[PDB]
Amino acid sequence: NVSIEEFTHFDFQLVPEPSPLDLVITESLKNHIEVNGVKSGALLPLPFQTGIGKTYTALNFLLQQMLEQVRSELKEENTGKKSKRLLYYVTDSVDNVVSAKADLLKLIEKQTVKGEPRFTLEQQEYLKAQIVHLPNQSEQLLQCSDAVLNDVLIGFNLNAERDVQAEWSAISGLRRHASNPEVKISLNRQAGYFYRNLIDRLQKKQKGADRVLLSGSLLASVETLLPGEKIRNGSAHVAFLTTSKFLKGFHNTRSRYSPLRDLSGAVLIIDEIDKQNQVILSELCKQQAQDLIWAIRTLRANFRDHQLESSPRYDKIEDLFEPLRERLEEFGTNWNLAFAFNTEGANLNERPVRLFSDRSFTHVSSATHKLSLKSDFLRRKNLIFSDGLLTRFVNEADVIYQWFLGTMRKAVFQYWLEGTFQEAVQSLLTHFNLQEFESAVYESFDKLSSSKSYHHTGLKLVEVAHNQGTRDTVNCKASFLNTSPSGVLADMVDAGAVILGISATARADTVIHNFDFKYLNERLGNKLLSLSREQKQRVNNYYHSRRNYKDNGVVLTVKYLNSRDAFLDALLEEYKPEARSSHFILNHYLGIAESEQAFVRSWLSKLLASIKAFISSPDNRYMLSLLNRTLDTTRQNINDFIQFCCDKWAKEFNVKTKTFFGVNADWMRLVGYDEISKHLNTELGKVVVFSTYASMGAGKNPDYAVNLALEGESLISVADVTLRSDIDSIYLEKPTQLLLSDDYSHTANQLCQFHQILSLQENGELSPKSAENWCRQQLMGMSRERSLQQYHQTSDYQSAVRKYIEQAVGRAGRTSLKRKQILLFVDSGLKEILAEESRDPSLFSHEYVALVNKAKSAGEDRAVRRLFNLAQRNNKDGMLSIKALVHRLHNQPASKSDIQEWQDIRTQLLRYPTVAFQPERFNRLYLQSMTKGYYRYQGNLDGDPNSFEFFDRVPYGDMVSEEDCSLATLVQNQYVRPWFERKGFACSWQKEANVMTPIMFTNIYKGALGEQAVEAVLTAFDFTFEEVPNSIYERFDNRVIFAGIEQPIWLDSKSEGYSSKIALVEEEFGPSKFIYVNALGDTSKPIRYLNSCFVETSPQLAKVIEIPALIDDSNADTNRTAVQELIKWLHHS
DNA sequence: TTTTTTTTTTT
Repeated sequence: NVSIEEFTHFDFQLVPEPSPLDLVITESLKNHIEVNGVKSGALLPLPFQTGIGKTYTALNFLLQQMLEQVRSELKEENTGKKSKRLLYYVTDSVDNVVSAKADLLKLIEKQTVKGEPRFTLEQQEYLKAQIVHLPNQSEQLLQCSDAVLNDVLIGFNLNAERDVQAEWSAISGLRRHASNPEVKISLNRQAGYFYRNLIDRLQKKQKGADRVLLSGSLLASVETLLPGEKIRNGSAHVAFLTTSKFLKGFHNTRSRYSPLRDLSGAVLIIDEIDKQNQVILSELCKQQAQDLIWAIRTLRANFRDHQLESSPRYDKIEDLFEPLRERLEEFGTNWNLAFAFNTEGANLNERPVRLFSDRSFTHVSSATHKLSLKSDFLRRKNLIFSDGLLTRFVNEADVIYQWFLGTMRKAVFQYWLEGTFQEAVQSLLTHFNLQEFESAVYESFDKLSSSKSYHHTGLKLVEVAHNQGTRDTVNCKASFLNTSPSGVLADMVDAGAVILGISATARADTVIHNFDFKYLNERLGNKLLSLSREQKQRVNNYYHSRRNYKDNGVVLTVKYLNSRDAFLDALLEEYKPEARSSHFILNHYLGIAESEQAFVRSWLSKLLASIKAFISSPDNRYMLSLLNRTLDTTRQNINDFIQFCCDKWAKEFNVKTKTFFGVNADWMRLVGYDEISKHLNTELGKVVVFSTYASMGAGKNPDYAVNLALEGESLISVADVTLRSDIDSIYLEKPTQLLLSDDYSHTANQLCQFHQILSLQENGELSPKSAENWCRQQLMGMSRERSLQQYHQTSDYQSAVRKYIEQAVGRAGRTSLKRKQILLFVDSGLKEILAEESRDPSLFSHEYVALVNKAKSAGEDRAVRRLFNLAQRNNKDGMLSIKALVHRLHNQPASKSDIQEWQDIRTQLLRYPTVAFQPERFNRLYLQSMTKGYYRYQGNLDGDPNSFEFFDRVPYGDMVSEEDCSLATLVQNQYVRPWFERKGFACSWQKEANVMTPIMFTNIYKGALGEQAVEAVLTAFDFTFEEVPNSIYERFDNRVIFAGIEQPIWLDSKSEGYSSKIALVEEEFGPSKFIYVNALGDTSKPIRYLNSCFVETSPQLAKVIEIPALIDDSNADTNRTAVQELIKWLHHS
């Protein structure tokens, strides 16, 4: 049993000669400390090519962090404030996790410095005990010996519980042979369930006072059965687990530990970082849907009178719930939640109603009519009938439900960091009689005045259908995405985790196959690290040193292959000489229907051309064909034709060619890939392998062991400082199914499909018009071929294509022994896409540089297109948000938050009409214009927000500029200017890129300017202004009180609607004197006196005075006559 | 119109 004292004389300053990659990581994490501070989290994308020491670099970094923990615990043992810093290595696949853990242990055992072993054997045994691996519960159980499990059963005294013994004995007997695959499946399921039950029980006995003292052999048994217990005990602090397991958490003897809730100080290495976007998304898609009607009715019913203890452990918690209770009661009153809900009229059973919302501005309903919601009081029910109100009810219910979950999170934190979590949740839920929401709270744990983004608002999909078993009651089954994977990653960085994301394509410019790095840059700022120009040059030099193709005479040959229908026809005729025609051959022997013949001829021609060019090559021996489909038994007819062509060219060129059709993932499971390696090692001749992009994923190592007898003189080492070799010829078909679509069960709601459309709209890849059309077509059912057609129009699609190609040649370049000639055969459809690659080539692989250079040899701005789309989106969001805010203000009473939002928006626009940088907390009041300080547009501000256009696409259109609001005239007034300078309002528009959107300029900025000018002039003339109260807010601008007059005065600053207004005001406040005034205009225009009906009358009988101009537009001079005559009219009261 | 194969974990 080793101990920490083994490193007492260990030299922590002796480290191996660091590679430039290690130096780059160390330097970048050093500047992180300087710029962001010690406690700050970070994200460091590392575009390292795999096969040039990526795994060694990551694991060596992991080993260094293990040493610094030992060093700290030696030097600071007397401090007592022990902080066992957690290190994680996560990746998507189980095989890569296990392989990396094995490689770390091997690195510990066999690392040397200066020719001497790095660690003594006791030191090695100490480090290897700090490392833990956390598989799924089934495999965790099946790893354990019967001795260990019997020990933990006896020590916790479950060895007397009949069900436990029966289940364990059944599992052991099943495990006794377990050779058959279905036996393995059954054993897996049984082991998972039994492990769940056993941990549930032992957590029970450890929770109560009957604490079993773990020590020695029993302690080791538990630590083997529960590897997470070592982390809780402080005995281990390095974990190897998958992304799915990381998101779900792992058990110890107390409870389940969620790494996401305790990310402060953690260092997290994520292999294939961009792949984890899709994995995290798949985990977020799997949440359980919830009926909103039932949820809101339960919340309203239980919060009506149930209350908590009023003890010191519940301080300030009821105050967290007080707003939610008020909202629940008002909601239940407005929508009459005493009654249940049902549909009326149109056959709901014929087709259910589906509603989609992004919670901000993209709303789509499957019903062709606008469904409304009526509370019948005779038939006491709420009826959903087709004449909207149903979407309003659903949106409000969703808001209240999410509010309840967020308030529960806040109450859990107020109650307290993670051992207290379960107790807090159970105490709060049991005090309120809300135990039915326990699972929802457990899963859920992980506005114009704010930063708005899809990535932290997500989406909602609501399905309205009849309840199960009833034909007269309807439920609202809602499934949510509360955040995108980018939001989760940014949350981890903000929680304090240092994330080291390693992938050759870590910064691919796609939001479908990678995180949104525009959003991550906005949200993390400079906590999103980036290796610099000099660092990238050093890494490029290091990669060149290890892959010196040019000095060693290795030649990369790239050929783009078009379709070869004539040559394919010749081969087809030779394959079946007695058949009449080639199309007949395809239709009959190959099985290609006439509809698919044009495509199958298109792709089989290029593949066979590549194979012929490979076999005709003299000394190449290893060809990998990467297609989109597996050539297996389901395509056996096509294989035979390919096999015939291979045999023909083998006879013609006198080289035997072994073909490996259908190397599937399950094939590589049952029949290992080393069969190809063994054949290349022992048999003379060429090899052709037929795989797919999805089959040859990360971690599949395709190199083979070199046998110098068979290789000839073709191989040559390219490394400067030095036997295996790799692929020498590759065929790259154009990747096809590039929208994420998992076929299995949890994707039945198509939530992952709306996520992609909303991500593309967020990025600026789609206009809001296209995004909303695509969302509508998705809701009403959509062919994958049509969704894929929609996706193909983006530039995100092309970035994803290049990402797929860049990894294919990266995974096949894993050794330093190369042929004198490497053949790259590319589908011609990739030539246009690869020609458009324009990023910095410093970290590209040599094969990818060759592909791009060949594509460019035969030869639209994306940021501009993004600017147009984002201008439209920022306008549309402001357009819909203002209408909702105005609607809520006009629904009296107006809540405090709505008034605060209105004033905050107006104040922000007044102080900052333009901003130099992209704002954080008011980002969607503005748009980034192509011309600084001004822009043009064209669209109906009262009409459709999708039908807006913008910069030079509309050269003759309405201008948004400082001139068009006459701000310069406004400030030249002698009274307005001191008011503006004291209030901090802008006297002029800065020439900046971000200018306010057309909706803000027309509907808010101009009105705020007018109101501020009026209040500026009148305040200098003994007028006192009071706040309009919430009963009739936004009907009139200001309460006015003048010295010597006690009749209440009402102000409007810019006829039957106005009649409704003046009646509504005088109903509450009695007769009052009203002012209608425009701040700017012609002072020579006569002043009007109107009655309650806006009819001209005598000044003494008039109730409303209309001043056509308060300040002269010609020279900013105050209309003194108007003010004096208004004062005289006030004195006539 | 475009034209598929892969995966983890708890339940």
